[PDB]
Amino acid sequence: MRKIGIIGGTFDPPHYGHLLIANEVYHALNLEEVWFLPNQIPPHKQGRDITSVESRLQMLELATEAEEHFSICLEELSRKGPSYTYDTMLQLTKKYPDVQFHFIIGGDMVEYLPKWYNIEALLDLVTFVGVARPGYKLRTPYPITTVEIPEFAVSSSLLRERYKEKKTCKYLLPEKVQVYIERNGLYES
Amino acid sequence: MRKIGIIGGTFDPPHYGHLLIANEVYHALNLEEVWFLPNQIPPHKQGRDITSVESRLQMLELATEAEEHFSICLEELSRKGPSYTYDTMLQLTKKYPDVQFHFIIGGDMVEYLPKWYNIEALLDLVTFVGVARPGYKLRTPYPITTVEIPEFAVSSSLLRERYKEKKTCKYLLPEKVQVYIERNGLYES
Ligand SMILES: O=C(O)c1ccc[n+]([C@@H]2O[C@H](COP(=O)([O-])O)[C@@H](O)[C@H]2O)c1
Ligand SMILES: [Mg+2]
Ligand SMILES: [Mg+2]
Repeated sequence: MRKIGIIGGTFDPPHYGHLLIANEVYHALNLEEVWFLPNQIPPHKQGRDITSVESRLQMLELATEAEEHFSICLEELSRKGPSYTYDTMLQLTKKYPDVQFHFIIGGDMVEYLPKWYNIEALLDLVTFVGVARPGYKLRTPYPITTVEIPEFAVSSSLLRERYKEKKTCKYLLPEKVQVYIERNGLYES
Repeated sequence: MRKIGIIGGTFDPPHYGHLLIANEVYHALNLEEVWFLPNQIPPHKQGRDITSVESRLQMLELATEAEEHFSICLEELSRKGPSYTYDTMLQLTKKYPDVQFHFIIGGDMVEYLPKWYNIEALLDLVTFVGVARPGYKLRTPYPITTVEIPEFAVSSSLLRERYKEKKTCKYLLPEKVQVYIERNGLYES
């Protein structure tokens, strides 16, 4: 069974925290590759001006085009939302029976796991990987592999606020992506 | 009074943690510049496999060129050995009495300020800026400015360890600095 890591999120926008995490785990547990899985736009969000899935995908290709081992997984975008990880992993496990999936999660998300949908049944479908700062320890009743990393506390939401507020975004996300964001007016048009 | 930031460290090697913090604080508190204050090495350690003050400055030069607002301060390097921040700031407070420096530190260090040599006298020479990830609160007995930043937990010590064990260093520090390290064979000596 080949080992593949998957990092899910809105990727609105994708950033160095996503890349760093992927790289870190890729090497730490020696994975064949890491797939970036964008989730579907959940209901009741089109009430303001929201980034289309199309742009999130373009920014995601910009961010990962330089890595052969980083791919985009459209499984969740191929269906309606919200995107429950359990439903998703159930389809990916059926599509790739020879793969052991490692679902990568940021240390700050670990506590929220008991609230995920069918998380216990989801535990049979994959192996969770919680990422944490060197020396810190993730707490959870669930079996989870930990990978210590120079964790980068950047997120898509903070980047959205920064752009809306004409704040700095230096070092926060790939250059080819900030270009795409300004050229197209995202979060600050 | 012009506001100036100071970031101290071995810068052995300088990395993205340093640059991210500088830019974040430079903006958050509207500073005119940020100065990188490298530590002087103990006199008796200039062989085995320890980087020279020489190799450190060139690396730091690489990491800061393209930033007009980032410059190197050599005040501590003008002494035969390591000297306390209090002694260094007291000297700078005098050479530039028209400046109110902002000594910047990682949030995880704030806890130990009480053990700093002359911490008390020092607190009246500079204004401390504790850096913190969003959410995390900075617990301290002192009247310190806190700036919320998407913290990057990379350190020189973690990097020196990565190169020694041929591990990945991606996204952790500038390419110009990485090129220099591998070519001159530092750490991986
Ligand atoms: O399955 C769930 O009920 C569930 C609830 C919250 C978050 N997640 C997972 O968390 C991943 C990244 O975090 P987030 O907050 O963008 O959803 C996302 O891709 C989902 O797979 C999953
Ligand atoms: Mg700016
Ligand atoms: Mg590698």
